[PDB]
Amino acid sequence: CKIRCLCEEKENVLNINCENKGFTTVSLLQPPQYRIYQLFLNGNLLTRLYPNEFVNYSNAVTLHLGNNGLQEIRPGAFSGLKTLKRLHLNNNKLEVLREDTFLGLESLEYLQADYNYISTIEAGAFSKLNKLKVLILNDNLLLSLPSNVFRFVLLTHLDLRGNRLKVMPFAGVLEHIGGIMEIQLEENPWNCTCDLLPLKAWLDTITVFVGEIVCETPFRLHGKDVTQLTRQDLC
Amino acid sequence: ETPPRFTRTPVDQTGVSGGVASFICQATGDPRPKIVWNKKGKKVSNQRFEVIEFDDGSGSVLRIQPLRTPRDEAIYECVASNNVGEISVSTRLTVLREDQIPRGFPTIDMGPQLKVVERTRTATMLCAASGNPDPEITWFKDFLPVDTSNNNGRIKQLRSESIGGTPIRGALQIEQSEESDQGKYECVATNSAGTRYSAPANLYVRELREVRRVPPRFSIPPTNHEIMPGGSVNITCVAVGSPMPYVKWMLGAEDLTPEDDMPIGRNVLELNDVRQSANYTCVAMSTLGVIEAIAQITVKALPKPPGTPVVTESTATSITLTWDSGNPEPVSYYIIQHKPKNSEEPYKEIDGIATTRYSVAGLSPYSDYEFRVVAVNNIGRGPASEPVLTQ
Ligand SMILES: *[C@@H]1O[C@H](CO)[C@@H](O)[C@H](O)[C@H]1NC(C)=O
Ligand SMILES: *[C@@H]1O[C@H](CO)[C@@H](O)[C@H](O)[C@H]1NC(C)=O
Ligand SMILES: *[C@@H]1O[C@H](CO)[C@@H](O)[C@H](O)[C@H]1NC(C)=O
Ligand SMILES: *[C@@H]1O[C@H](CO)[C@@H](O)[C@H](O)[C@H]1NC(C)=O
Repeated sequence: CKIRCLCEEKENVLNINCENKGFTTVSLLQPPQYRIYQLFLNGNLLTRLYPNEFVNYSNAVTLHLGNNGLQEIRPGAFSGLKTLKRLHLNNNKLEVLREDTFLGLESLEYLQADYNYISTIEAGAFSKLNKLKVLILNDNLLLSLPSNVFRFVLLTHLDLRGNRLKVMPFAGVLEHIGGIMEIQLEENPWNCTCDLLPLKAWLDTITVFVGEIVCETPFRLHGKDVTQLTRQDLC
Repeated sequence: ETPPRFTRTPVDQTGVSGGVASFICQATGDPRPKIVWNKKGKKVSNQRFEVIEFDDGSGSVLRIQPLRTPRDEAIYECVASNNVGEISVSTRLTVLREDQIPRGFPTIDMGPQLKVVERTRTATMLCAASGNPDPEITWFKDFLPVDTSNNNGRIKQLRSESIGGTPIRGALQIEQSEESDQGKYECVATNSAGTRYSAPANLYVRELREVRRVPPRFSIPPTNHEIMPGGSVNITCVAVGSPMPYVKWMLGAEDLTPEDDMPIGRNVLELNDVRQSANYTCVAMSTLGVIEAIAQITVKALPKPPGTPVVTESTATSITLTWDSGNPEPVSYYIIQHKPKNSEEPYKEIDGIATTRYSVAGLSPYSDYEFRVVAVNNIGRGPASEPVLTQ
């Protein structure tokens, strides 16, 4: 803990702040083994995460990996993170979410991966993550979302703002959603044609929804909030 | 020094087996008092009983979960003490079985849910509870009661107001959320029959996401062109920004790009069979403004025939020529043609005469010659000039 890192005994758990110390590897520091804790690892230059790099963090509640310039997660890196609940992967350089990337977790219910350049998620990526309830993926490169990604989880918060989405189909992607309390689609290149109807329809059936969905395409419907729009305005 | 004095005393509770009961106790005095929880004068010690202190040190909440009956049914006492004095207060816990729950005992119809709020944004935890009589709703966070006594504060509780054929609505409204607001919230419904807890609901605090809006900007501003009459050319225009801007082409006032088919972020104007020069405006517009940038198409005409040369200075083996460009547009340079008068061969050319004067040297003595002037700019080689005869 103390030598190359700063630890604050918080009221409930232990806060370990190894933020911004320019670590390229997690080999150096010995975490506590029986005490529950949180680990801040922002601002540390590691290009990649290696298989089974994390193994002795049996009991870590939250882990921050932002501003690390992460490029890849070799198959099953988080091998030992048995009891991890909250994970951040923000502001890095990740393009693909392999289906076996999150191998280790059974207990995780929070996942933040914003600003990361993700162009294509794979379908089975979030499978075997039953406990997951929060998924944050805003400001990435998502053109389209492989069907049945969300079929095995029932999250309540999904943030897809600032991505590169033009259409979102009911069959597969959407039928699993609907159990959500919050969803965000705010800054996306929505192409408002009849081909965008399912989403629209699904937005009436869904409850507890808040947010704006403005037509990027076409010029006629530019700026118009789809929720305000009608099925005839679209055909 | 002053002896202890209670500012908050616990009240008798009737809970349901498997559920939760909490007792709250707070005291003041000088020095600050400590609090203990007893049963029958012996300090409580049980895996299901936990005591959670207030951060200020004023009190403690004794929480029992899961409730067991008759196990937990009892009188408990809160004792506050310092070296100046001691004070105690008793309270009763009752625990009912689900199969002897009365009609009217509060129910949780809907409970607070996992919620994620951005820092500085408002978070609202919600609860719907019903019962007979219509119950009061209070809130616990991380096992301590929520304080909303101060109506004038950051955390507010809201009314329903009067229900009704459905349950009573309770709202816990947390303005200007901060990391410390993160935690495990439970809503609690209480009436004269007893007390019921909701399932817990976690609140998460995510770092504020700021919508990066950027007014339009000519990523690729159109660059000017000059070409020969008909004459094609592709001029390209590119705009960027958030939101992404529509790009149209204009010829002065008229729109070239039809309105209902108008590209985003990039528009390349295809110009065919160019006839005359033209200023061409390119307009990019977002919801955050309108910018425009012109493209200078011009039609250049390769040189006219130069104005006939004149003999200014003639020597036995040299002949100086002074002419006019014979052009409206700048002439990049001139080429002089020379040959003998009775000669019937291709003209000998002298190149690169950047001025309208040049001394052709190397000529034979007493020999006639015929001279011509050819103009050149960037476009092409203009026709020659009407010849001058001399000796
Ligand atoms: C984890 O601890 C085990 C204990 O022997 C050790 O062998 C291993 O190298 C450690 N790995 C890391 C990444 O700390
Ligand atoms: C928008 O949708 C129409 C038909 O649905 C399609 O022809 C067009 O290419 C789409 N535009 C974009 C930018 O996706
Ligand atoms: C303009 O672009 C079109 C599209 O490919 C091309 O066929 C044409 O040759 C281009 N003309 C010029 C002058 O670049
Ligand atoms: C084009 O605009 C320029 C000024 O930018 C002006 O001097 C010129 O006369 C114009 N020419 C034509 C053909 O519109």
